[PDB]
Amino acid sequence: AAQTNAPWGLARISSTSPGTSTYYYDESAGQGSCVYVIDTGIEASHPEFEGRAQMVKTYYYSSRDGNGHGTHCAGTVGSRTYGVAKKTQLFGVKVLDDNGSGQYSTIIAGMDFVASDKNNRNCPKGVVASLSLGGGYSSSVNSAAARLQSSGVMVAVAAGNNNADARNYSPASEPSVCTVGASDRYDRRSSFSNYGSVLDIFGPGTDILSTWIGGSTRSISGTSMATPHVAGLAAYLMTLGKTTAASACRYIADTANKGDLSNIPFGTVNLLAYNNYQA
Repeated sequence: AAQTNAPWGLARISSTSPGTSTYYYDESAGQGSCVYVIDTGIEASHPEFEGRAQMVKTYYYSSRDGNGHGTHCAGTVGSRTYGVAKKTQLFGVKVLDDNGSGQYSTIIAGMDFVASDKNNRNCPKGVVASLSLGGGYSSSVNSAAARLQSSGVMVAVAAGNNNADARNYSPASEPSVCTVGASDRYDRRSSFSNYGSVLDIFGPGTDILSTWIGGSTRSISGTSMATPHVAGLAAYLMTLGKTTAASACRYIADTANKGDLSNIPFGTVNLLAYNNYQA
């Protein structure tokens, strides 16, 4: 399938080169997979979600996304126009308040929630969790992310936006999950993206158009925007039967565009998420 005039990041994930604008993908589109977006919530009534999004948990007085960040990330995973996996099921877990903040104890509870809650959902092709969040190093946060991965969920986490080594941030620094850096439309490391040995992959993260609250859209930047490209890619590849939750990060790294990015520090992988779809 071909989507013309797609956001640049979707075009990038299905291309061997920068500078194109059509996204190419197998029409299965992540059907039968599920992606949990652990964030500020999802405005599930947005027409872009087509009834495929729902909130499953909040730790606050409402499940409404009063911020936009979680809606934007969910849109990059799975919205009809802005999403990688256009037929996946999206589940919102509101661990972040409407200012974008959350206590680590709430974030941990949300990860353990997903590890169990997947047993209440129909996801025959597999389960992914997208974590566009993080703070300073915490062994307990890393362990929660490790448990979620161990339970059979492909965990994708943002590297962080400190232009620093991700070893000092969590859950970015957990080895067993998929830590995602950000790139721009010219295949440069995004100026804010963290780096280091713990990164597994880069995805598009500068100037990413997606859904926003109030039934709207906007373009924003961050490793938060790169992470859902990888989460959606994993769901898409799992629906195709190409990989599994336990091996999807490694498979994405194995099949990535290699050596295409600039300003990658010595010792950080030069790997850009790629669906290897041949139309």
